[PDB]
Amino acid sequence: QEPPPMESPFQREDRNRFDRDRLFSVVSRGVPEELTGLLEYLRWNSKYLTDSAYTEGSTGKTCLMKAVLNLQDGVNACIMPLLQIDKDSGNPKLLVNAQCTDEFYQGHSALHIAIEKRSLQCVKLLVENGADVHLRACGRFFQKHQGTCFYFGELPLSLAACTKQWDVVTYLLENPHQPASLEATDSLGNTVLHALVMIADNSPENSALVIHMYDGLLQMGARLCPTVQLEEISNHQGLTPLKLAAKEGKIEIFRHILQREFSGPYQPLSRKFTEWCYGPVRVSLYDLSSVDSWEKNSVLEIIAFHCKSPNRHRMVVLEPLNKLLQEKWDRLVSRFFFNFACYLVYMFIFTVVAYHQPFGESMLLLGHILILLGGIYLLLGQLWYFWRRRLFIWISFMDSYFEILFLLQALLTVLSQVLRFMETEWYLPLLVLSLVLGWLNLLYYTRGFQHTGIYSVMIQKVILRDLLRFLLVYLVFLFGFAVALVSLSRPYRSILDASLELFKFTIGMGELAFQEQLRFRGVVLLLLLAYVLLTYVLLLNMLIALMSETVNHVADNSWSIWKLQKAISVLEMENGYWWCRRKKHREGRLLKVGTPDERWCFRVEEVNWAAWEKTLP
Amino acid sequence: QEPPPMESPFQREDRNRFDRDRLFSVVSRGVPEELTGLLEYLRWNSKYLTDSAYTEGSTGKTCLMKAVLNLQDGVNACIMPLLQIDKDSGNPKLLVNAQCTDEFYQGHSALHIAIEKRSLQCVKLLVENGADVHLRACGRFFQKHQGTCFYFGELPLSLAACTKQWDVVTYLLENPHQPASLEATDSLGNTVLHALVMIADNSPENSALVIHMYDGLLQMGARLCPTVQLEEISNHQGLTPLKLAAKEGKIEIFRHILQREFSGPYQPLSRKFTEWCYGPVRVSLYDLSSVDSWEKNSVLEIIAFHCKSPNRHRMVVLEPLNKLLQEKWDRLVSRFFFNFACYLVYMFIFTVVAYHQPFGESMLLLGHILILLGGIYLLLGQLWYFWRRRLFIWISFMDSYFEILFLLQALLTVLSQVLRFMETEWYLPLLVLSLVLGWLNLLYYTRGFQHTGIYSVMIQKVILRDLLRFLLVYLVFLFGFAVALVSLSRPYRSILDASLELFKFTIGMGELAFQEQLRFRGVVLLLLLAYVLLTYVLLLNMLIALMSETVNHVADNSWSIWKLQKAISVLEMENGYWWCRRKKHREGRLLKVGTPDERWCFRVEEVNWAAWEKTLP
Repeated sequence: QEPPPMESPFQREDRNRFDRDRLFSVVSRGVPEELTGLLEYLRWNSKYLTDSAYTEGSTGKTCLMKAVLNLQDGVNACIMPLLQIDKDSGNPKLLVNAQCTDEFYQGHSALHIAIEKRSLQCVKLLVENGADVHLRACGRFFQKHQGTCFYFGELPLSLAACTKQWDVVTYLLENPHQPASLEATDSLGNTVLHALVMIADNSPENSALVIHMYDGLLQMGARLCPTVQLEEISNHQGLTPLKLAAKEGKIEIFRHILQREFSGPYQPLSRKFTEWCYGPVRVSLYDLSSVDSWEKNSVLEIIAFHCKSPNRHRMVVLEPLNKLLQEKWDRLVSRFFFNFACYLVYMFIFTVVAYHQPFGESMLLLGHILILLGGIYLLLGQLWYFWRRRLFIWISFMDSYFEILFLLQALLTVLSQVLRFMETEWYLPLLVLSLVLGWLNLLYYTRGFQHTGIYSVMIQKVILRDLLRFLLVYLVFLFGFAVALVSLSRPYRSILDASLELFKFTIGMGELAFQEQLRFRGVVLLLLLAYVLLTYVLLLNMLIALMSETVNHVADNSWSIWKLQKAISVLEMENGYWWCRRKKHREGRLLKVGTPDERWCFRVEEVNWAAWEKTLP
Repeated sequence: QEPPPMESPFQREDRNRFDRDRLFSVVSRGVPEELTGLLEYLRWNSKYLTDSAYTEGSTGKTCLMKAVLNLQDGVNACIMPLLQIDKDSGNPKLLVNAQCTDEFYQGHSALHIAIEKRSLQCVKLLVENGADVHLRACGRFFQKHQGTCFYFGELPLSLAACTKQWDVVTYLLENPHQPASLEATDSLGNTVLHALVMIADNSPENSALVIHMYDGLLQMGARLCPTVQLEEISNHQGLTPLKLAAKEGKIEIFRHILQREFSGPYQPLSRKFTEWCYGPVRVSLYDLSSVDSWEKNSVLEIIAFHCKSPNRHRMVVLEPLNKLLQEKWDRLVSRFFFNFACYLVYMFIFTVVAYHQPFGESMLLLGHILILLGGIYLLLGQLWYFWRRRLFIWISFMDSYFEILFLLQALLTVLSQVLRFMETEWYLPLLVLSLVLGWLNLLYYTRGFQHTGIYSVMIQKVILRDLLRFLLVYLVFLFGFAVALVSLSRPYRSILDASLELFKFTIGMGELAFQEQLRFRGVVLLLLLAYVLLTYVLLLNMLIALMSETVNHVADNSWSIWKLQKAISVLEMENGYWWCRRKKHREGRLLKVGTPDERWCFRVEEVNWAAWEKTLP
């Protein structure tokens, strides 16, 4: 059963000497003179305007939403006599503080709909007669999910912020009749700034509008409550608006919240400090509070193992993240090469062991013990990895795959080794399969070099999205045709003993044996020609699918995702090995910039000829 | 350890009755009235303002850079009392002539930073009280390298030129208190015009700005010192700004310095002279001083065997270079065909020798001696080539490759011939390999024809950039799979005795022999199917890599690089054979154009309907 509308000129109301529909008609018309006589009736039968009779059936909406949803040029004259009458009624459950009691509109205020109708005088009239701005609206429609809903943080002030209402925000934020506290929050736990970073998008102009609303609100907060700082207040998720806007991966609002500058007044409420400019070069101290890797939950670790959004790589390229990333990589490239050397010597010992085994006995025993210990060490490394990042396979199936190959290579080689300790055979297929998956596994380390990295990040995503599709559309029809030909032939002794020569005939080297002894030479031939034409058809469909991506690809994204994949290396690399915990090198410099304020900053030296020339007349 | 900033509002200073920090604070505020009493203290303890106490720690920067880096609307009132006080101090090491003694800012002046702050009154105040404009600043930051640096030629005047400061250039160039000589130079050896051609780029508008600054400076030089000519002054590299801008290959500034015209006054300071115009056709005498091939270091030889920049071919197409190139090619096409005939008859004799050898003895001896002498002559030709152009393989690996094929063909055929004189065999593989590399080597001569040239320049670059990548990603995994299958099979007697049928199976003609005797039929089959899928994957990655270039290619560049490759033929062809030195034909005509001036000019007849119509109203 669908939820009813909160208002209609056609769908009146359900039910789930004046009357209720009489009151609804007289408030919907806006005439204020048929309201007379109602007060004496209300005193006569001892009833309230929020009581169960005159209210709505399922939504429970009282008459004031009907009042404010009929505002002729934003004006209704009916609200004030209703407020005066209900004040004369003497009601504990205040009509001004009415909330919609439906599940779909839980706690919805008259004030919210007054904000949505954008009549500043009606909002002023509600707040001057005893409203409350701390009435959240926690219906599931008001939350964020897929479909027809609208999330804005459930607060009247936040709803005022989402709809450009500068004047209304000012008339709410400091009126002495009910102060609208800026650091109030929602039922989800988010603040108003978290609501602004939630409602954003990736378009150039909506983002700019949210930015203008955001820094207007931040200057207003700096003027109102300078003792508290709105930037670091964390939600029920424990996130700053920086961290939350990172987690939902909105590119432009992250860019503005990272780098920004306010001169003169509002100067300590910024995260960029210019040190010296000299022609085209410019050195400015960027802030790095709560973004350095030293802290427990940085923006780096959030953008590494929490975000699910394909703009993530364009998160990374912008300063000051990439400079700090390169500094960490300059610190860690030697230990990365040490891990390279460890893996290479383990691999060469494994390849030597895989040749001569089934003074030679001494080195063979050496290789046996060394591969056993290397497998156990690599397996414990993979176990501590998956203990740490538990949900990452449901974050990035298509980026955790080298970790999967590490894990399966280690477990399969130790399974082969314990099968060697067993008497039973089939240890050689497991050993050679472990060698093959390891030999293909020597491609994560190509992450280290830019020369193979730029050339190598382009393949894996586009191949894994469609090669699996091509293989699993083809295997089913190959099975069906093999069943068909083993039915008709009844070589072709078995189904797989047909599918083998069919697959090798697709390659073309491996011949398939037609039979001229049976009468059905032409039926077999025609069936095989049908196979040929359909295989060519699905092959051409794969080709067209790839020629989509060969024109849709943009080469800047390759550089972007290569730097991102270096980041996904360097966070794990910085965390260090499981068998030796790592002292975390504190980044940035502690420095006096404000007042008795003190921040960690970080210098970069950016040069841009284009902007510097554009300065030059 | 990172070098410190030269200025900060936060990072005060290291150290590596007034005080030093007191002086720094009072000059940074700009207040001029707490400066009193300092002179008596300076006379009391007998100290100078550039002495080791009041200076900076490592940078050594004195107080005047702190003064000029705090210029309120370009104005500071603190400079004059400091200059008066230091004049009263009686200091040999003059504060006005202070230089930063750091390595990173070696010899940096106060005047340079005054120029960068663009306050003409402060620069005037420094120069009127005893500055020096011949104080170069030769820090490594001030030179040109990769990273965060800024090169402008290290001179105050050159730094004034790089930042559009017309008024400041005029106030420096002729003030009678210290003349700024225009023909001064840097520590690298470059002039101001060399700095302007160094700082340029390929964009349309930055180049135009540098052009306007350049010819403004050149007219100013023509007015100031007409006895000297700024155009031909060579640096420590021995280059004109023409030659230097060629060597760094900046396309637009080369175009303007080549063709330019000034009417009325400043007429002899130009390189284009219009002879007669007639409708759409126009004949104008271009200058060719220091660009003809007769001189020792022309722009042609520089653009042939010194430039490392992929805009080089667009250097070539523009007039008057291409007309002079075509005239030289019209002079040399007959001797080019003579070399063609020599190589063809040598090849046909070689192919005849390669058939019947291991009256017939007479012609066989004839062919033996003739191939020996042809190989020795070609080898000495290649030796004199690599004696001449020593660094060209580190200039163009991807354009010297035909010369490499010439060299290897000659040395391999003479190695085969001396192996024939030896008793020992394997001379026939060397002979047939020399024949094959020669037969593929008959493609440089396709340079001569436009019909095969336009069709043939498109292949070599795009194929050599990625075919090597495809081959060397494939060989390693082929080796790994061969090791895998010789491990599992233990045919497959050897690793190469598996890789051969794997490679021929990739072609598909050459069968590979699976084995049904061993139990691991399915493991071998599954491993081979894994090989098939990965080989198809890397093949598709190659295909997508080539479909990048099939849309990125622009057909004008083919014509451009074909004319460039004709140029790289014709310079070497004009130099002549090693065994007969060549008289260099003087180009151009000696002619009277100026006053008692006399230049070599060169006529072209250019027609352009579009510009001629655009003239027509």
